[PDB]
Amino acid sequence: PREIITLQLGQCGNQIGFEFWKQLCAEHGISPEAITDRKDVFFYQADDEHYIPRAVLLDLEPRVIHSILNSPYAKLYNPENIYLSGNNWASGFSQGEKIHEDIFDIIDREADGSDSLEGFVLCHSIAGGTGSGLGSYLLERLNDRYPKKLVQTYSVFPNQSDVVVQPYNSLLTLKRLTQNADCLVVLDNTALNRIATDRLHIQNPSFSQINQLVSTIMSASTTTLRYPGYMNNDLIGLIASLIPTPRLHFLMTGYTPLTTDSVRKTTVLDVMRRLLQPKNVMVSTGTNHCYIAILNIIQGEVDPTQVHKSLQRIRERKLANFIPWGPASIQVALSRKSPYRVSGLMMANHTSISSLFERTCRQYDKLRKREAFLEQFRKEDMFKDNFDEMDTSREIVQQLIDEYHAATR
Ligand SMILES: Nc1nc2c(ncn2[C@@H]2O[C@H](COP(=O)(O)OP(=O)(O)OP(=O)(O)O)[C@@H](O)[C@H]2O)c(=O)[nH]1
Ligand SMILES: [Mg+2]
Repeated sequence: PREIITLQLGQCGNQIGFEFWKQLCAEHGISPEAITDRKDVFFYQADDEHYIPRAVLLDLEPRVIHSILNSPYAKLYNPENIYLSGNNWASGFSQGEKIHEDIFDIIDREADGSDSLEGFVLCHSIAGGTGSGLGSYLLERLNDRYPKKLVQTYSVFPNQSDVVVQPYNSLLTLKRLTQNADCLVVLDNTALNRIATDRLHIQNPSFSQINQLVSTIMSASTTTLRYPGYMNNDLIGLIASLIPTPRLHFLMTGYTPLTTDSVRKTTVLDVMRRLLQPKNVMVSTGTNHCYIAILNIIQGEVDPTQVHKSLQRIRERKLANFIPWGPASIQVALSRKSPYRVSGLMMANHTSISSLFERTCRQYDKLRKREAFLEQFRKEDMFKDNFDEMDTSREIVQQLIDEYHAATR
């Protein structure tokens, strides 16, 4: 009975968000407006026996939000939750301070509506301006206006440019994602593509097509909260299981049934089996590294006897290389689906996730060791360098994540 409020920022933020609410709606049998599962967690009971999502659509430009509003779901969202006011993280981190008040009026209100709020989900992108700039700002404010309230995020990492400063905004955000966020579901645009392109066969994969994937995961990873059971009914119940120590709290995901249309047999076996095949992992990396915990959420019929049998085959084929300094264990979670074949979702805190952070700095340093485009960011309270404060921090994240693969740990 724990509520979750969702903050959607920037195009990226608000587009994976649109899809997100399109997906959950389908499941809970809600129409683009209104109507045993737990809807409360993500929805609110309208003053007309109808439904509306606990979502805050924030953007610094009208284009994207009006597409949603001039769409089939315009009637779903809570009108007073839609806010509209730069390209730079500085410009984004900026206006937030400017829009602060106007924003929390919507944030604190939904914050009231909830009786037992757990925390916040922030959909957004790391590159870009608003998502990172405004988003980093919120992540700092949220960490004060609500100190106990947990914070998770679905952060979209850029593909592999055409922004020029992605490596800037990105570092400046990864910081606020390291210390001002409890859980960090990492969505790698590169990885999303490969799939869309490969395991789907689309030469020029669009964002709609790409976001269709993200919705699936954004959707699956929250099934145990919406079709609740005895164990795993708190968001903190999931994250806790995936985060032994702080900082190290960046996860990577993956889904099994991705294509086709018949097979001879598809059991939970080849479902857990594939979730470890990196080809299905939505992140890009390039011995040593190992998982720090693994979760698998299977939907539909399963009979927990078969599951023990699947783990064993893994233990002997050594398919999963876990940490050396502790209990190598993967958690399964047999969740339901909505009343409308198997299906599996993996969420892991794996070491090589440091790879993306590394891939970002090298780009940063390079662009930094030339004082590149520093003219636009230094255009508002960047009369020195918070930049350095961030790099160092991010380096810490790469330091512990690697140090995490050492038996010493
Ligand atoms: N998966 C996914 N990635 C996206 C989507 N839209 C943008 N991105 C990525 O996210 C970044 C773009 O953020 P937008 O550019 O979407 O948002 P911020 O709002 O950029 O920009 P400004 O408001 O102009 O400051 C780039 O790294 C894009 O590759 C989307 O719908 N889905
Ligand atoms: Mg934008």
